[PDB]
Amino acid sequence: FKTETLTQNCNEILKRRRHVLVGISPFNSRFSEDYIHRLIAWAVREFQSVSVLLAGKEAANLLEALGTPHGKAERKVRKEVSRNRRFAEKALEAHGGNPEDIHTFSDFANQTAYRNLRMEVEAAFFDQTHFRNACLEMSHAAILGRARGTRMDVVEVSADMLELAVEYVIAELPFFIAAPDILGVEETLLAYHRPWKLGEQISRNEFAVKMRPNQGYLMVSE
Repeated sequence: FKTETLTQNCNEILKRRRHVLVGISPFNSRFSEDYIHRLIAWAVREFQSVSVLLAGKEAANLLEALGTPHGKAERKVRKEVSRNRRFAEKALEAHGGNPEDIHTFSDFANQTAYRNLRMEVEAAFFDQTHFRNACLEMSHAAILGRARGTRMDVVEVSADMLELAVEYVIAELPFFIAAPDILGVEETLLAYHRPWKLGEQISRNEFAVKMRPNQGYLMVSE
């Protein structure tokens, strides 16, 4: 795996190799069982501690945006997240990591740190049109791949679909800006295979949202 970081501060965290938070979504086509094993093996080889972050309940909003009824969506999310969890448990075990170190982004709904971060992200979403637009672009990106990879037609992504999907973005973002606050680690890099444009904007202080100094984003590529 080749890696690229958001800023220079991200590079300092990377050099210490203390902890990586490996992101996995069952609704992104990158994440086969085989890839999850290769990715987690890499993470355990390269970092002192490895945790996994799975999609939370708000993944159902992505499926609903693409036409799945709510009840069916909840069931599909529970199923596929459980499947991903099992793959990650086996991969962590196989390589000397701890299969308990797996979380979804909705596991901390009642936790003070997560709630504080959610409030910060939501406040900016409602108050700042430029942040709202950046979030809507993330929500577009969260459904577009799936819309094209799993359908025969060319479905047009509507404003209504983005508004439904963006709950997913709001729910995950606390882990993109301050995962250590939530997980109780000294510092981390969130590792994922897509670039994250909004992260660069956040680090430049373009919004009423802050990238914590002990958080970085690590783009991984095979």
